Formats: sequence, C-alpha cells, structure tokens
Amino acid sequence: LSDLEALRKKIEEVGMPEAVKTKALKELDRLERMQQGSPEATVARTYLDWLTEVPWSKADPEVLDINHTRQVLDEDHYGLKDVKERILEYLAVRQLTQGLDVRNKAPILVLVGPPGVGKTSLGRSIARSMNRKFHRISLGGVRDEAEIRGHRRTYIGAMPGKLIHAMKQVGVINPVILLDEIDKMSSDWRGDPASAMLEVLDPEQNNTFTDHYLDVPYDLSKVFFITTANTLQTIPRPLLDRMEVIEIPGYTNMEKQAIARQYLWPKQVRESGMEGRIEVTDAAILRVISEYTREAGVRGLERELGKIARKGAKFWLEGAWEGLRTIDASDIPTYLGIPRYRPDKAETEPQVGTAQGLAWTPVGGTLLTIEVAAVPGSGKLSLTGQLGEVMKESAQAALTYLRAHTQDYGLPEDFYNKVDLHVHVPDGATPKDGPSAGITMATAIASALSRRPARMDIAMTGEVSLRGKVMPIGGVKEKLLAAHQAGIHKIVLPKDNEAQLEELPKEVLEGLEIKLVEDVGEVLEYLLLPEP
Amino acid sequence: LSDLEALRKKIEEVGMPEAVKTKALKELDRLERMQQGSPEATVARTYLDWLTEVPWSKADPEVLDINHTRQVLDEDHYGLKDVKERILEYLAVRQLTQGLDVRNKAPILVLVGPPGVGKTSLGRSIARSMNRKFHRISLGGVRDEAEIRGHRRTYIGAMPGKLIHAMKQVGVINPVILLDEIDKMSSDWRGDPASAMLEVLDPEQNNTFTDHYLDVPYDLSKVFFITTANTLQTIPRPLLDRMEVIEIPGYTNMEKQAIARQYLWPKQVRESGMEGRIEVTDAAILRVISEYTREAGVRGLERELGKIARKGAKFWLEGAWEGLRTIDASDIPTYLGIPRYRPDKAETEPQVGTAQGLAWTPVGGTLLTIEVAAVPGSGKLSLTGQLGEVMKESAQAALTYLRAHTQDYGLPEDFYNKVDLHVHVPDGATPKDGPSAGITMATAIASALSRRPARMDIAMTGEVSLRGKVMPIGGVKEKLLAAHQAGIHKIVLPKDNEAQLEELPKEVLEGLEIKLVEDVGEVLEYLLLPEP
Amino acid sequence: IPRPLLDRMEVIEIPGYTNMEKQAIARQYLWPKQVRESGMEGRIEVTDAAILRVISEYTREAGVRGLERELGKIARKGAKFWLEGAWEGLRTIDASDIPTYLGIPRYRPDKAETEPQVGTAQGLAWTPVGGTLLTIEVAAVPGSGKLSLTGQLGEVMKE
Ligand SMILES: Nc1ncnc2c1ncn2[C@@H]1O[C@H](COP(=O)(O)OP(=O)(O)O)[C@@H](O)[C@H]1O
Ligand SMILES: Nc1ncnc2c1ncn2[C@@H]1O[C@H](COP(=O)(O)OP(=O)(O)O)[C@@H](O)[C@H]1O
Repeated sequence: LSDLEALRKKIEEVGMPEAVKTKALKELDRLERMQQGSPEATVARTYLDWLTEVPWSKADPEVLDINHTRQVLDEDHYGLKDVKERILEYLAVRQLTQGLDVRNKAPILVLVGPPGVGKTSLGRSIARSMNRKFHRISLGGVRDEAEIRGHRRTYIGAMPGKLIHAMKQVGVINPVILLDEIDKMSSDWRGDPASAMLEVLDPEQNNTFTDHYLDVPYDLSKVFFITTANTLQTIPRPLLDRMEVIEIPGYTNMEKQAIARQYLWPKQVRESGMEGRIEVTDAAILRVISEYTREAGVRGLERELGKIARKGAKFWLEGAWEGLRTIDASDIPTYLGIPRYRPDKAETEPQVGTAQGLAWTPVGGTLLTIEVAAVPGSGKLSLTGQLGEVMKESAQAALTYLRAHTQDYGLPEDFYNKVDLHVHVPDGATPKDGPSAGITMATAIASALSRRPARMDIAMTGEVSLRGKVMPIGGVKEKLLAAHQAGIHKIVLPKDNEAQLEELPKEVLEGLEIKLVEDVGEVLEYLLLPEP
Repeated sequence: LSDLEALRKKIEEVGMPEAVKTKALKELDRLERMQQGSPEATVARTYLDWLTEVPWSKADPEVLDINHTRQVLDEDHYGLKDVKERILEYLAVRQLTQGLDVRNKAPILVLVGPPGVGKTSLGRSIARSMNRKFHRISLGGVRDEAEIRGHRRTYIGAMPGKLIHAMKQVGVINPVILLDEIDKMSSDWRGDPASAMLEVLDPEQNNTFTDHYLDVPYDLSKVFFITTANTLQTIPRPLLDRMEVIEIPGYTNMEKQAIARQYLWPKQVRESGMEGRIEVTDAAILRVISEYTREAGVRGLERELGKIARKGAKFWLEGAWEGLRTIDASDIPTYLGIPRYRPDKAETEPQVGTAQGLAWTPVGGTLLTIEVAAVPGSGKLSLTGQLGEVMKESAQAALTYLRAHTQDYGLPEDFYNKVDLHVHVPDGATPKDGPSAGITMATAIASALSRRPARMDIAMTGEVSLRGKVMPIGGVKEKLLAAHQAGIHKIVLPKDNEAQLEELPKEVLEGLEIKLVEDVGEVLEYLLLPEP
Repeated sequence: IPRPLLDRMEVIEIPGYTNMEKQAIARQYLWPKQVRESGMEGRIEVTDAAILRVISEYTREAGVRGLERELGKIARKGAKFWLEGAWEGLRTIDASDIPTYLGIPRYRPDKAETEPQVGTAQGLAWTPVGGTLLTIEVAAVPGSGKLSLTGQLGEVMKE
C-alpha cells in the first residue's frame, strides 16, 4: 500500500526472469486500491511479495573434491567403510550429478534403509563436504500436489507448496535437498504428487516445473535431490526413472558397540557439557545394545545413552566427589531402570505352535514371531493385518505341503475339514515381492497342527514352493543382521542364498549357526522336539 | 508535534539489535503521512510502539542449584512420586549446559498428563524456583500460523501472534513460557501452524523463528520453554525431536486426601474468607473424593471444596453458632446434595455380560465399560465405538482363545458361526492406540457367551495373543492409576509386567491389591462369580 | 463458551419456568406491568383460565418474553375496547373471548390429544434456545438390513 512504489523498484534489483516480470505486471496494474475491506487486494499483495520472497539468482561453491568427500565420509562416521566405496565410485566419477546437464542416465541417488541408520547423517556429511546448503523436508502424510506444489491462489490464505516453501528457507537457488520420509505420496487426493516429483525427477524438466501459487516454470537446473527410502518393500513405479539404488543394511553388534564407543557416546557426553567425568565399560554398552534397544539402527541407542548421561549428570549435581566414575554392567539398571529386554532368547521355554521369523518392515530387518492355534471348525483359515496375498499364497503352499505329508509327521489325517486355523502376522501389508518369511508361517502351521511343542531359539526366512522347496529371497543379509542384534544364533536359510552368505561380514559368520536347506521337512525336523 | 519527539526519545531509551534499531528509526522517518485517514503514518506508529514495548535484553536471575528446586518441589507441592526425579534431571542438565552448548540441544519437557493433575502448578513452582516470570499461552484452538507468527504489516487490522503478545506482557525476554494443550491443534483453515511451533520451539531456530507483523525475526535464544500437552499420539511427528516427555499420571485417593488436607482445602478456606472457622474431618474429605469426583487429578476437588466453603459461608453468615464448625461423612449431602458416585464399588452386583477394564484416556485415566450383546444370529463380530481393526483384532484373538476353551467355560460347542456378537467399546482408541485392554474384552466375551456374571470391582488391563498367553502391556502405571480412580481394589495384571510392577511407588502399591496372571484361563477364574 | 473464558466461571443454571409458575408470575407482576404499560389502570379483569390459555396456546418459549408480547397484545386490544367508551368498570376476560383479543390458538391445549401414531417417539432435550421435544421418527422398509441416520446428528445416535 505504502511501499509498493519501492516494491516496484525492488523487483528488478534482484535478477528475475521476464515471464515472471510479465505476470508481475499483470498483477501490478491491479494496485492503487484499498486493502482492508478487500481480501482480494490482500492476497494480491501477498502474491506480489512472494514474487520477491522466492529465491532468485544465487549460487553455491563448485567444490567436489574426491579426497575431501572421502575424508568427510570416513573420519566423521566410524561406520560404513563399505558403502563409502559405493558413494565414492558413484559421485567422484559422477560429474553429471549437477553442473553438467545432458539427456542421459543421471540417477537421483536414492537412499534406502531403516530409520535408525545414518543415511540422513550421510546427507548432512555430503552436504557439508560439497558446501551446498542442506535442508531435509518431511513428506509423510502428503498425498496432494497442492500440498507439494502451490495452493491455487484465489483468496486470502493461499501459500506455495512445501517444496518452494522449503527452498525459501535457504539462501541459495542451487541447493542439495534431502527429501525426508519420501514414502507416502499416494494419488488419492487432488491428483498425483508423484507426477510433480516426476517433473522434478529429471535434471532438466524440473527447470520447467510450474507452481500453482506462482505460474512460471521455476529454475531447477543445478539442484540435486536425494530421497530417503525408509521402506524396503515397494517403490513408486513412475519414479523408476533415473535410479541407482543405494541401500544401508542393519548394523552388527560389533559395529554398534564400536560406533557407540567412538562417535556417539562422546557427543552424548558433550551435549551434557561434561569433560569426561563419566566413563562406560565396553560390556556396559553391550548390555545397553542387547537389553535396551530392539531396533535396526542407533536411533534408540542414542536416546538411551542420552538417558545414561543425564542420570550421571543429575547424580553429579548431588555433590562434587567424582574425579571419574566408570559405569559397568553391574549398576546399569540404576541408570535406566529395569532392563527392558532379555539378553537373548535362550530362556524362551519353547512354545507349542508359535514360531519366530524375520519379516520385511519399513524399519528394515526385524525379528518377529508368528502365532497359530488349532481351533475346531471346518478347516477354514484366517489371517491378521489385512495381509498382502503373497503371505496368503505362502500359507496355501504350506498347507499343500502339509496335506501330502500328514503321516510323515503325525499330522491329523483331515485337518482341512474339521479344524480351523487363525494365523497372526505382525506385518500385514508386505509390499515386498513375495512372502518375506513364508517359511516361518509354514513351520508355525506344522507345529500347531502337530499338537507338539516348537523350539523358540531359531529364526528363518524365505519362501516355500508348492513342492516343498525353500525358495531364495533378497535382503537375507539384513535379516541375519537383525537376528544377530538380538543374538539369535541358529538361523535357517535357503540353500539358494549362498551368494548372500559370502558378502556377510566376518563379524556375523562366527557367532551364529547357519542352516542351508532346500526342503521344508528339514526345517520342521530341526526345530520340532518330537517328530510324531 | 512533540509526539514524534517523544517517540524518538522512547526509541532511543529502548535498546535493540542494530538492524532493528536502524529500520525502526527509518520507518519513524517514514512518518508525516495522513494520520486521520488510511494507515500510512498510524500503522507506523503502532509498529514503533510494538518495537518499543516488546522487551530486548531484559532477563531474570536464573537457577544455579538443584537444591532450591528440590525444596520448591518438596514444599508447596505434594512431591508427585516418580516425577520427583525427571524434572531435577533435566534442570541439572540445563544447569550444566550453560556454557553456550544449548543450540540444537536442550529439549523442552513436554508434560503429558490429564488437565486435572498438577501440570501448570509444576511450571509455576519451577518458575518460582529459578525466580523467573510465568505466562501461559493457550494453543488448544489455534489453526492459523498468523495466530503464532505475525501478519503482513501493511494495513490496520492484523496483529502479531500469541508469542509476541506473551513476550510483550512479560517484562523480560527469558520467561517460563508454558504452551497449553499443544497437541490438540488442527490444520483445517489456511496453512498449518505446526512449522511455526517447530521453528519457535527449537534452539538454533528460535533465533531463526520469523515474525510477520514485525518483518525482523525475533530471537528466543533464552526462553525456557515448557509445553503441557495431553496426548503423545496427536502432536505432529516433526514436533518430537528434542521433545522428551515428562509424563504426569493420575492420583491415588490416598494422595488426593493427603493433598486435600494440606493444600486444597485450606486454599478453599482462604478463598471463601473463612480462615480458621470451619474444619473438615478426613472422613468427609475421603467421602468427597470417593463419591463426587471421578477424574484423574484433583481439579474436581477444587470445585467440590469450593462449593463446601461457599455453603459454609452462607450457613455461617445467617448466624454463628460456635467458633469452629465441623462436618463428617454423615452430612456431606447437606452441603453437596445427592452423592453422584457410589462410595464403594463392591455394591455393583456384577452384571451379566458387560466387563469393565482400564484405559488412559487423554482427559484422565478411566474405565472402559466394554459391553457385549451375544445376540443369536449367523456368527459375526460387529464392533462399534469409532474404533479401528486393532480392537477387532483383539476381539478375534480373544474369540479364538475361547474357541480353544469352549467346554472349559460352558460355551457352545460352536459359536463363531452360530451367534452374532456386538461389542461396544467406549472409545478404546485412546493413547497407546491399539489393544492395551485385550483381556477386558476377552472376559467380556466369556461372561456374555457363558451367561455368567462378570464380577465387578475387579478392573483388569492386559493383552491377549493368538495362542493365549497374556503378553505384557506398556504403561503399567497409567492403567493402575485409572484402576484406583474408580475405587477398584482388585486388579488383574499380566505376570510379564510384575518386574515393571515392582518399580511403582508405594502410593499406588498399597492402596491396590494386584492378583498377577499369565494366562486367560486364570483371568476367567477370578471374574466369573459362579464356578461355570 | 470459550475455554479461556470458562475458568473462573461458576454456572448458575436457570432453565425455563413451569406452567403454574407461569400463571403465578403473570398474576403477580407481568399482568399489572403490561396493564400499566399500555395505559390502563384497573378497569380490566383477567381470569386465571385466560392466563393459562395464553400461556399454553400462544407461547412455547421458556419464560415470559412471549408472555410479555401476548399480554401487551391483550393490553392493546383492551385499549381498543375501553378507549371508545367506558362500557364496564371492570371487564373480565375468560378463556372464551381470548381469540377476540388475540389470534387463532397456534398451539394445542394438551398433547394427550395426539392420538398415538404408529412409528414415532417423543424425545427430550434442552436446546440452548429453550427446551423442546425431539419428535424422532423412523420407518421400516422391507430390504436387506442397513441403518441410515438422517438429521445430520452425530454418529452416537446411530450407535
Ligand atoms: N553408519 C553410521 N556411521 C556413523 N554414524 C552413524 C551411522 N548411522 C547412524 N549414525 C549416527 O546416528 C546419529 C543420528 O543421525 P541422523 O539419523 O542423521 O539424525 P536424525 O535422527 O535427526 O535424522 C548421528 O549422530 C550419527 O553419528
Ligand atoms: N501436587 C499436586 N497435584 C495436583 N494438583 C495440585 C497439586 N498441588 C496443588 N494442586 C492444585 O491443582 C490445581 C490444578 O493444577 P494444574 O492441573 O497444574 O493446572 P490446570 O488444572 O489449570 O491444568 C492447581 O490450581 C493447584 O493449585
């Protein structure tokens, strides 16, 4: 109203395109009118201000040193040392990540892994090395283009989408932006946000992306995007373009202990301001890993170590008497209350029909159990979790296997006409291709129908054939890592997954007991205590 | 005239950062426009006033010892059992982290608890401990970021958000800002104010928190924020980093009586100007708490004892009869009318099919009167109460268990496909969204389909799994507090939680009589009044 | 009422009056008030039957506001029928000549004459504009079995 004349000068002082200037002129002749009593004038001035608020004509340094990135991803993060090779061979070779634009294979370098892993920390580290401003943005709960693109501006209360809004929070026009929680954009509310990402997906088409608040193709030419794929089950098929998948698996107990001892506990002590007045034994950290965090990464362990540090700080505020205290495993419960988990599952006191499996979850590899009961009925079958049909088909295959071998393991002669079965699975959706732990359900059905107990110390995963074969499956290494974190030793694995076994770290191949199998009956006889 | 000179003197006396001072002086130089017309020299005057009365570089003495906070929590507060420690821990952390290491650190004590139980009193005592100012900010009905951030400062009719008002009323820049009821926000009208909370509420972004009525972002790098929500299942996920919860559970009736005698009833006596003129016997106090209030926390006691004080004021003021009155449990209805709630739950004459379990509702822990109609039909379980399939899944698991124990409880030989079931659960989707009261619905179904009275005054809480084992349930404190709210002495708890149970304070222990269980076959032994 | 304005509030509930209380308040203060309001000073007599007729046939709002309006109408028609001549020293209005001074009775005397209907029930509620019935009605069509709320009420009524 009063500064508009100055606003008239403020437009072209900072470099803006000329179509933007044309639409600003179209929205500019509408001035010289009262604002109050006219919300259209208010939203018009909001648009005029936004024409300047959005970033224009800035830059970031072009440093892409191979050795700098190597050191930044090496010394800061004691973990990795293997995926760092992959990101090196990708980026150091990749002069087409940005700066150079061609119509060829330029993948957006998706990051896949459980929430606990430091893929986001990898984003922080690579952004620090590249010296391009970092900003994540949440995408879960977003299913609308109007929630990602601008809100159509016709009345007061219109704002651009969180993409442009986030790019306003930074002071550059060529950033590297992590897209946190990019797993839940479903085309069910006002179009497909996947299409908005698709125009963004290309390194040159995003330069033509037009908002809805603003109506000009915005400049996305030298902007890199990296996406956090927390889910390891399914990917958006339209987003298949320009993919080279980068996956972060689970962590070994050795690696978790080392990372806790070297670059997480020191910073946790630092956040409390201590100079090292608290020390923790290695066995204490082992107990914290085992009996306090049943996760796939170090996210929960960070919180637990913070709890320990805060308890130590409060105890030290009771008086100045500590040159240094070492917190061994003896007094751990005095800082974290009751131990929240078992040291291992050797005290399970084997159940009857219950089995244990390795399921595919958005938190990556995870140990889970499957429960089945033989209730009288008409041989019907019930499931849990509104399951994907992959596990339903696995259950049907298990039933077919157990119908032809009723007399091989003392199963009832007709259990498909007189006894119904209720089956529970903690993870129901299973967008992962095929049943992740179908053989676990097969074992559970066999144990439940056998009217015999079943050992609970042994995890397994894979699929069953209609002929009783133990099918191969991907991600076996992650499930082995998850079982190792819980300490489950005897792991049953398909004979077809020897390739997955070779790449396992030597910290895994020693403390477990692998069991290569190709028939369901073998797995049945290696867990069921009595055969008849 | 002299008004501009006075404003110049005021802006000279008041200090602020250099950019703010320079731009305020420039907009002061931008005066002399039409005062008695459209806002061009008046909104500028309002801007200058806003910049002059919002405080800059004004603070309070801070905490330098946990001993003073120890005393302020011991006296003028009943102690609050396990929450004696957590606040002291956090304050120790804050005291030790005063060497300017709070940025991107120092979480803010989200205080989850029912409105009745002392939360704002905790904040008031804490503020008194450090000698800080106090000011609440109600955010239970906020839907606009402009109610938090400002608004475009170009016209008259738009004021800054609640935060700027609260900073203005407080004479210093680092008060104890208590954000009321933050969880119950919504995003229905324009925008989403969740990002406003994210920016204001995190250090290293509070100084980055932007204002809109004042174009200059204001710095909250010193405010000891504290936030009291009621539900952890509704706060936005981004508002969980640096958000450590200090949970405040309900109260036992013994604690209610002990605090009524000390802080509540004497406050009412001082309120109605009846100092040392009327007494109340502890029998009357326990009658009041057990018959007139059925809420977690002691806010109801405030109203009830205020009513008693007012009635005493009227009865005295129509003529004194002695110097110190008295009252017992036999004449409470003379002062509060009909006792709304039964003094004891042993006189409930157990009903036919309905069971009653425990739940931690956000308003306060209470009992779900889970009702079951075993209407004859074709066999189906329709579950009302605005609930997801998690309640339906717990229902199906319990139904499976009873199907495994048909003849063990007089149940029909087949009832999954013979009698339809209606299961009304009054909003079981409360915090801990999902089945945390599966055994309650299990015994409800057992009573309903066995035509045997589900014993009342035994309020249970637990989980039923497909096999039948009663697995542990999180939060074995809120459940017991809700158990003792309704004056229930008999409680059924999973055995796997007894290790947690031993950690509970003696106030919740002695007043309750726990009969630990590990199966459903033993739960149906307690609450079935007859043997069959 | 706003929650910020609900603290430090003590509620003093004043629901509507009762029919005999309505007669009593009309006889004690309302009727003399309106009689001196119009300009009449004691030459009109009104029987209690006429008062009850006014109350139960021309007012359904809780209280006396509608009664105030109806009694003002009575006073103004009395201004008619005394202004053109003092025919009588104290004119008496019974239940018979109440529509000569007012409109047609717009409400029934008693609800007992409702002649019970096949498929309707008479509810109760306190709508914050005044108490009222909830004449909830339902229907039974031969179909396949399904419930349909109608009236834009909450799902609790469907429950
Ligand atoms: N592979 C890894 N190597 C080193 N550190 C890791 C690794 N994975 C996780 N971390 C640690 O986990 C912590 C949390 O990182 P991050 O997940 O990026 O933060 P946020 O949880 O806020 O996204 C970091 O401090 C990082 O040191
Ligand atoms: N130990 C205590 N526990 C609960 N309430 C208390 C305690 N001590 C005092 N009170 C009183 O209970 C009232 C309710 O406190 P609180 O719940 O914090 O505020 P609000 O009810 O406004 O949320 C306070 O006014 C306080 O005077």
